[PDB]
Amino acid sequence: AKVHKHIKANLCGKDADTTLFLTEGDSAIGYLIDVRDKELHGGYPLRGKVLNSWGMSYADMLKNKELFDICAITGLVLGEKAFEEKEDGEWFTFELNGDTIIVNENDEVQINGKWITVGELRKNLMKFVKIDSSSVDMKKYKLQNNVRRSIKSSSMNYANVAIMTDADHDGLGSIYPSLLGFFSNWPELFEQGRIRFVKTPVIIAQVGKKQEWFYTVAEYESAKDALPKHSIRYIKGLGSLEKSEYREMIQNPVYDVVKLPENWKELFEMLMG
Amino acid sequence: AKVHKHIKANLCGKDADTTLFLTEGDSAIGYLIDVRDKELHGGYPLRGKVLNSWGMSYADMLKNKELFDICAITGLVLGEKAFEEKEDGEWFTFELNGDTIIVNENDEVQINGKWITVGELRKNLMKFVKIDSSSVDMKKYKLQNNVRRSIKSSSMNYANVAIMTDADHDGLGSIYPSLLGFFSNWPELFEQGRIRFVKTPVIIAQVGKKQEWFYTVAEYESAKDALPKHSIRYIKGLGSLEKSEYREMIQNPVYDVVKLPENWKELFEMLMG
Amino acid sequence: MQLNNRDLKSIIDNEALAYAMYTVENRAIPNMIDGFKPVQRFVIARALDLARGNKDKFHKLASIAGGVADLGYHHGENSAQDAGALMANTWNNNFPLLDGQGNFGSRTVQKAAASRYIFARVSKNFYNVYKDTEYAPVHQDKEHIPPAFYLPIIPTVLLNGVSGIATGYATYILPHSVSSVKKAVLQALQGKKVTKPKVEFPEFRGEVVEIDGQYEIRGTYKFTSRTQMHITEIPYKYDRETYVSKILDPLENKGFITWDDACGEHGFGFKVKFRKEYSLSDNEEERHAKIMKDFGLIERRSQNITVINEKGKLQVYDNVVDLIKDFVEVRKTYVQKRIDNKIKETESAFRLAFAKAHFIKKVISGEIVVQGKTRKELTEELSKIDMYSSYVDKLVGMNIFHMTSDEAKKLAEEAKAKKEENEYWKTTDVVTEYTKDLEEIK
Amino acid sequence: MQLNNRDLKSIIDNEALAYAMYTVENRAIPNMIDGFKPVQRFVIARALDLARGNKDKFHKLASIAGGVADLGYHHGENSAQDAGALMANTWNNNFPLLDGQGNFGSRTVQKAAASRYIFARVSKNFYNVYKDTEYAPVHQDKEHIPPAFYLPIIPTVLLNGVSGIATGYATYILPHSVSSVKKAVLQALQGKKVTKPKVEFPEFRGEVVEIDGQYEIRGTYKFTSRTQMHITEIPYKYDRETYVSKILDPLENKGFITWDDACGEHGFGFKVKFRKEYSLSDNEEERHAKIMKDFGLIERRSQNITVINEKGKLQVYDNVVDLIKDFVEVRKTYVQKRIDNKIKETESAFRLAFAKAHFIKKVISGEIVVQGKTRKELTEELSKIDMYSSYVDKLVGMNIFHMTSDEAKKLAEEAKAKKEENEYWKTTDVVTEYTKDLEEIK
Repeated sequence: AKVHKHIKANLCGKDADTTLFLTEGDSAIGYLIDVRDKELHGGYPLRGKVLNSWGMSYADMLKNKELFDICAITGLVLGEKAFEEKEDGEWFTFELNGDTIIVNENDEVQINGKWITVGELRKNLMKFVKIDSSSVDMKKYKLQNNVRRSIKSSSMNYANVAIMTDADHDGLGSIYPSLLGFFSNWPELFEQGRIRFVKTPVIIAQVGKKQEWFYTVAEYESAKDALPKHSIRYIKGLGSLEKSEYREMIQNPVYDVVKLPENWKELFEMLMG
Repeated sequence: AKVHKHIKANLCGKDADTTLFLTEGDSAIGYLIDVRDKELHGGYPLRGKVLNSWGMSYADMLKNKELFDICAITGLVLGEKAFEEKEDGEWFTFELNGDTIIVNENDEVQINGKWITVGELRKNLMKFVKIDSSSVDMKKYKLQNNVRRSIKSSSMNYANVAIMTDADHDGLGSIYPSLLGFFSNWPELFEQGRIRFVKTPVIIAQVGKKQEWFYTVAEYESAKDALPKHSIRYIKGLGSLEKSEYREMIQNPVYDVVKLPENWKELFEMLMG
Repeated sequence: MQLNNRDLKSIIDNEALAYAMYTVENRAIPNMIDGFKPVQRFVIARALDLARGNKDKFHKLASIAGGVADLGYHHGENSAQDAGALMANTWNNNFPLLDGQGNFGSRTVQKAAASRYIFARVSKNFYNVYKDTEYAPVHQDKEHIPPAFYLPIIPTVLLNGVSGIATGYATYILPHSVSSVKKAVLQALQGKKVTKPKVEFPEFRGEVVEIDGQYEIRGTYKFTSRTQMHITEIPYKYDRETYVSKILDPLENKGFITWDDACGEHGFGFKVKFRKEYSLSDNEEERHAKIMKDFGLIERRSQNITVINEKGKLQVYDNVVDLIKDFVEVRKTYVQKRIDNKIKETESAFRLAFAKAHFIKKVISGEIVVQGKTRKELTEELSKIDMYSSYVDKLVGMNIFHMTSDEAKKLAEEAKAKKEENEYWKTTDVVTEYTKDLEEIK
Repeated sequence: MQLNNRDLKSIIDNEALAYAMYTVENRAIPNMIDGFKPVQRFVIARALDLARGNKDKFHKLASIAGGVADLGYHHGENSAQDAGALMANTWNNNFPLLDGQGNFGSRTVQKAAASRYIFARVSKNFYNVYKDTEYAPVHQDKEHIPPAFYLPIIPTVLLNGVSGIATGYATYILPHSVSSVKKAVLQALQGKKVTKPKVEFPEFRGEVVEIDGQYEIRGTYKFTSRTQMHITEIPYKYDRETYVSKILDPLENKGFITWDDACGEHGFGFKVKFRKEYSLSDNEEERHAKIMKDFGLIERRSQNITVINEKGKLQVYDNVVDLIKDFVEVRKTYVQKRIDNKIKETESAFRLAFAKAHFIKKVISGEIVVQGKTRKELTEELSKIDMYSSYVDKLVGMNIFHMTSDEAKKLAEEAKAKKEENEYWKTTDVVTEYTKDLEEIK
């Protein structure tokens, strides 16, 4: 049904990519509404701590309001795969930005932030090296963020989810792992490179007219000496970025694309389990 | 039964005067233990807000822990007259410190902080004037705090009740009138002079070695001019007096001996009722 | 020991007049002179306290709200946090006295971020308008370090717009534009006919019209197609969530339109698609009326101007022009206090600077010989002169580079400049000094 | 649009190891050097910069606890309030580092008054012991204003007694007398055999002994008659409520005694009456043992000395003598640091003071003419001289009265005294200056 706090993208469920944001606090969406693309930048505020989802049944998942609202907004149904993989029988390799990439003929490749079909790319006259399926590095193929694994059809309307939280202790022992545990009900979502995390800088410089963004304190220490008359601003939370800084962090973002390894089924027991 | 928080004067229930103090909070009664006379200075700490006793049914008066503990420590049974006045048919009048005092042959008169029987005072060869019973001013007689009204026998083990509460809003809209509302169940106490209040100073000067006490701001403003090199310590609570000041305040107390006018049936309903 | 006779009547009397005194310090009605509610005055005083060192430094909102209790506030730091959050932003305030960095909300979403993330500072608006703070009336309560009220040049209560509810009393004031308020105040200063100030809500692109003494706030709409309309603005008190849930969602469930979100950086906006169920008459005026009725682009607000005067007594006003006429009369006295104290300060500074300059004129040529003496001997030897005696301690405790020729001319010119400033202050009145200071507001 | 491949292992290793860092930054274990838990260090830093202006001024404990969030404390204002209330009293501390005014509890009742009523300030003990606060290590976290640990002259951790519970660790240190600790540190500085400092509980009138490495705290009692006893003291861990409830109330319920309260200003006190049902042995030693068993005047406490050394690492000491030795070795380095920077400061002060003396002499005698010149020309003509190289701003920034003969002689004597101080600092080692500073503590 219709969700109240569901500032929504225009191309929701129209076979085009979206970037539905999952931001803590109803205040942080105040920026998103004014900075959205108005085409693919849906959002849904969520305030609090989502309950531990690794000890309770699927049936009573919908009892929680926020979790059910996320399910309805993103369109996934619990217990079923979020996509339908299309079968393939070809494999190719190529070099991009000095890095070897293993791809399939029915896969999707992102170049400068735009996903292009492999069939279209092969028509652009760029060197593709065909290899046997038995020689395909499965781990390297699954660890590539510029390759999408042959989506055929999808009942899922918001193509990507861009989790975005605070950086202080209200971000560490916080929503971020609980939302990840909830999304873990769908292994295919992560390997597809869909569930993501936006990196809010921790320290922002104020040199000249522009600024410099430091996603870690260690990076700030390492590049401090090359900073002319820099001013220091600790971003210990989402509600500490001005509108312009949020606009830059949204339209030109850095994604912590979370991938789940074969050991995921243990780390969720050791943490929050 | 025994009460844990019942710092108890030695002369409790031994036909001698006591001054049971009802000091708010178990903290501010820490001085009382080190400041008591160890004979007649009992105490009982109270933390919180006593439930309104006006219109409040007797069933849960004892179910309420604090109110039942108060009747336990003071030795009173609700619904029964606390006192027992002895009959008399003689009246006297005399001057004390330049003020005319109306007394009965069976009354008690307090001189220099000690209560002396009228019969014993008559043997001291000081002037007594006998007047008719119809000529006695009842209103003035009931308003005399140096006179006790014909005590025969007392069921209480503590003679007096001195209330000790904070001076700021933590006592204004708090225990201060609620305790009087509870004590009104035995109206004889107020007209006898039993219920009192220890006037906590609000502003203290620090001139020279000794110190000046200002019970309300008006006296402080009036006598500020005559204060050579004076300092201010806003006593907005009982836990702001050092040990020595609390010792002086307990050993040499000043009592606002409350009394019931004929309208006391009404002011307990106009507020807190 | 002393026994009094306080009785019970005085017990309940003092139980009141203290709770009443407790509420009086916490009346939600804004003070007329400065427009600050009691909580807002403490937040502003704390922000000024934190800003003595660096005026442009941004301090945490939690830090700002945690220091009001020491200043005299009694109602916790939550109220100060909320007041600062509502003060710092620009969508809620035509003239915001706190400059904020962080998420202080917008018209679409009016909720600010957590107070520990968002920083706040006193804006250049405050320093351009809030003058003569050192001259403000000292509070009757000595525990109140913030003054009785601040001294803004123009009636900020009409600048930002105030709403409040008290025990048996209510206030509601519409935010009047800054320039119109400045013009009205200037007309009051010159004694001319005072215009009724124009109400202009902040971050509002719609229409405001006054009818029968009530201000009708109207949104703006344009028809994109026969069944599609593009709302460009909505009444002020709607934010996106409540607007949608109270108008768009119930009637969408009722099934006459299929609206969509079009809110952007340019305030509000909603593109609507009309269904066949909804009925649109061909008359332009009737269609306009029904649109502004069902879709709620019209709203009526009534001012109930209750303010607290310079005497601390609660007052009610029929119209804003009387409020301005009283405000200028009250502020004229404080500008006069500034005038007088400035006369005294300028006179003392002129005498001190003249004596300091004359020290150089005596020293350089042949008169005063500091070259070998006893310090107390020198002080006594120069204190016999009447013009030297008054400021001898400052006059002698003076630096070495002052005997150079350039500093000699500098001190002489500074003394002459102080004299011109003195005769300027002596030849000025309230009208000129208030009109001149009523020209930096922008 | 940069995409990383951080996987789930890294995000789960950063979601953890940040909670670990958060709990490390505030741990109940006390530092070895200054003996402060993090909350106590923040409270001390707050009371210090609150006492920067007026040293003797008491501050409301609410302000002291509320100011810690600016400093860097994360666990709110309740923990700071409790730490300050526990640190300001004299019944709990042998060496109180905060002076108190208000109700800070006592041995009889250990609850202090509400934090909005009680005031606290840094005592003369802190300023007497905690020296070289400037030279304390700067914290790794730039957010934390207070230094990593303060620098006491004597190991304050051994004085007041510190207890705590940590995740996987537990500390407990008994209170040592200031005299014994000072003597032990003086022995350790000179390299002698350090005598084990005697534990002396503050405001404690009883007896303390060591049995098989366990400390037994003996209370004292006296028999006034055959069947009545006067308890004069009880072990440290009891207050009136807990002692009565856990000893006399169940024993009254059993019917053995009928106790009476006599505790007053002189600490504890209880008059006890013995009933016929209770049996008392005729033998003095057996009866004494029975009393000390049932009436609970015997308590045994053991020391678990786990403290953070100067490297931020946990270290467990078998006995306090090793703690004293390690602390002396660490503090010797900071005394050497103080020697070095003090040498630097007195050298600079000597050069600058010699420059002032020469300036005054040249000005008064015949050499430097400031009587008509330009400031830049004067600076360049007195700066070409090698001696007045980098002090021209201070050298010309002298005052008028310096030219007189008396202040000329005063500055010459000051320069000579600065030379003497420089020579003394250059010709001393750590032992002498640590010994000299280990003589003002009382």
